[PDB]
Amino acid sequence: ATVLSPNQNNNSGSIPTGYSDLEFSLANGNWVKNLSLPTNANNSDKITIRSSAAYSSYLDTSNTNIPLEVLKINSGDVYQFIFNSSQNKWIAQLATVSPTTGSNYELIPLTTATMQKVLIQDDKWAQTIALPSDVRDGTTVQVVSTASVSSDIDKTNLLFPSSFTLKNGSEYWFKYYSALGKWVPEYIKPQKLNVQQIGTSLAAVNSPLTEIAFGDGNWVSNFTLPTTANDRDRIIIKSTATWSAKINNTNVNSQATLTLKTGDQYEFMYVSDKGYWQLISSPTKVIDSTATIPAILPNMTQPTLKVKLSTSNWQPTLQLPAQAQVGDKVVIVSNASADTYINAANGLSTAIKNGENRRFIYTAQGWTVDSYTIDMLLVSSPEVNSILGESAAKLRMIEGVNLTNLTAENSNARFYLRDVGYITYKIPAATLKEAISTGRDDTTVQNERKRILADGVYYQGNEPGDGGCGWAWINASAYNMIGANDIAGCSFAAMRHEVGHNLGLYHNGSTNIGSGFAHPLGSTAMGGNNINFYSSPYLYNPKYGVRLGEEGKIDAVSVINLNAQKISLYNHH
Amino acid sequence: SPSEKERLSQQQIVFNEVKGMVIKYDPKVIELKKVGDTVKFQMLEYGINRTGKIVEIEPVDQDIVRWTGRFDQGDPNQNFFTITQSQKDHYTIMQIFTEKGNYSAEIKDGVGLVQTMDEGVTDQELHH
Ligand SMILES: [Zn+2]
Repeated sequence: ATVLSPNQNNNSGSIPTGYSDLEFSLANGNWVKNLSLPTNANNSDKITIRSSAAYSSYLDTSNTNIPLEVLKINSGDVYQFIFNSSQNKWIAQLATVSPTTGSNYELIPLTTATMQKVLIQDDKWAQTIALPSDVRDGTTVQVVSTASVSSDIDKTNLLFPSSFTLKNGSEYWFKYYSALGKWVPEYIKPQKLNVQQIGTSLAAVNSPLTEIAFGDGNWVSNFTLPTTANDRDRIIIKSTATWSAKINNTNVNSQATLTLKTGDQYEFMYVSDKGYWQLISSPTKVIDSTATIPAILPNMTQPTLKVKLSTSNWQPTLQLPAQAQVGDKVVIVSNASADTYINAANGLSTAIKNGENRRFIYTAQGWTVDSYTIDMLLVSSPEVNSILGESAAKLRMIEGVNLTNLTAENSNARFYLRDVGYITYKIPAATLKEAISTGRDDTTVQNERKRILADGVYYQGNEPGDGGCGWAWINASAYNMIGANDIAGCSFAAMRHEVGHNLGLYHNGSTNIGSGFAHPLGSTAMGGNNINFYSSPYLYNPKYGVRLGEEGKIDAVSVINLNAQKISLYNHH
Repeated sequence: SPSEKERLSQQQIVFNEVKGMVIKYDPKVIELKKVGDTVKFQMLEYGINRTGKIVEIEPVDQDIVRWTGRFDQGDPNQNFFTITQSQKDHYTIMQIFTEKGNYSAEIKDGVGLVQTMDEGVTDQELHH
């Protein structure tokens, strides 16, 4: 065996090729953060990675057979890979443990190794296997079965009681979160079905992730989801077929147009306490700023349509789709200088202006306004312009606006931010905390606010904050509609947080219903601000399925929707 | 901008490792990318190692251009990334939206900082 290390490898994590049996060791004085395996290699080459360093290392797994994107290497871990020319990948050799009693229930003993494999065979089988609780945080386990008689995993310590059944070919990856005391699914090998095999309906699901393919020669005209499943089971519906198909709305928590066109993909997730399939992913038809926009918008062939008006595709009037289903949404953005009128069959008649985002939703009585435009005045301190640059400072605030509108749109929040003015000015204040106060009376910013009819004002400064880099009045009147962040410690993601305060939201743990949702698998804007959502009991974590709120206790979107229009009318024509 | 034997260099990696994660960045790599070219992100400490393709290049003004792309193996309906870059000030902002998390990158004069969006704001509730 050949022993190598970063100091013996030009202080690089690129494990070199040419060795039939290589051992790459990491230590406290000999360490690198990012590691990778060589692409060029011979068939039976062996590489073993060991680590005794206090700092963790991370391995690129793009040329391996591990479905995870990155491997976390800790002190005491021993990873072994064997190349394979037939597959052109490094095959991992994980510590394997198997059930040994042919009984109905067996607890699986796990070591302290970060990555382990639980493997079920014909001769090593159990009706129900249980993963142990309270193991080292971050422990990742691959559960795989090659047996011909099926088994399943005990659901007590699993994040959700999904259909974790194990047949020949099943593969589930779990990671234990001590903050939750639960094994959380990180990768689920999908059960693939051709719709020609099952027809126009699926009576029941067999695994946590079912993938139904449509194609030419494999196609039906309509498809009905199961009436029931286990909690957080998922169904993905894909099409490569020429001719469209319809996903029936029965058993789904949506009346929208679920038309399955070429290249479309839909994802559904069952919710036990509600008893239906939640629609968590659906296509959006986009007519962008370079494409031609029809005067009469096309009939809905998917749940959402977004139209991007520009100077080169400007249209004087737009007619909302004549045929649609309840829940269908139309989002219109305008970067053209002239206005565009929007009309619907029910008599709805309005206009969209330059820089404005507008969303409409279809109801039983026609199209309906689904968003209110809050005009904002962007103020940048000259100190910030000197550090970032005149153009850069404007760029920083615009990205804050775009992220806020993206977060609001993902949350069904009925508001968009529109910047109607940008001024360079220093609010007289020694601190950011002081600036948020005097900015309400500052003659320079308030005259400009009135001149351009800005519903609110936002300030980007370089003053030190008194215990934090952002400030904003909570549930702000027209007089208090102001928010601020700095550049020292706050990024452009702070705007959607401060504007949330202006809209009436509090941090997680607050007694108010308009508060954030904090969770180790993803926290909303007011409750940690690491996912693009405001909290709501009708929103779910895209990857893990955790409900982002609670009916009557944690619902930020319900408070936003009660204040959005009132704030949008602070300044008007 | 014009040069020889180097303009052909088309690396898929956008930035390189060296509160958050310090990175080095070359603004000339993205400026040589056209609609359809492949772009790669490496944030191994955050568990992100994936590629993507440029789908949209949009001039936002005379000085700022925005690149938009989608990832090859994510969720095609939700995941995407944006690179918005000013030329006059060597300043670039990146929005990387994946199902595993959201990451922002703020770069100035070739050096930048990537962090999870939870690091983007810390503040206290303000009272009267
Ligand atoms: Zn706050």
